[PDB]
Amino acid sequence: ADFEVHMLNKGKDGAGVFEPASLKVAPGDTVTFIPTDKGHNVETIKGMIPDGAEAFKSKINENYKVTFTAPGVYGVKCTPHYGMGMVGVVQVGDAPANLEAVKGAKNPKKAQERLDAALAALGN
Ligand SMILES: [Cu+2]
Repeated sequence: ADFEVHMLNKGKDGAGVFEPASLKVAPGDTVTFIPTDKGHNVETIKGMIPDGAEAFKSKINENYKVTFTAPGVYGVKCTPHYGMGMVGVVQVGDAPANLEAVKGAKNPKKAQERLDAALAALGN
């Protein structure tokens, strides 16, 4: 299955948001990160990627597809706007084994607040 995540800032919190900021997918599912507003990208949050998964980083304003295979929770950020809290979570599969590791990862305060909420919005 494919999903879409829009990268927005006009009329939105901070310097921008991912919408949805929390997604539950299956191995092999693809998420397209869409530059609906300009100025954004998507990148792996170091410390919030399962083993078995590669990191990624898109270009600013790139329409960017990521295929998620390894089970677990993935934290993602917008590179320039990470400090301002532009982050999201993608969960691959049920019962993510790396949940405790990712809950303990360090992030800027505004990012951490949104990640904590996003993890709880996946029913974790
Ligand atoms: Cu951004």
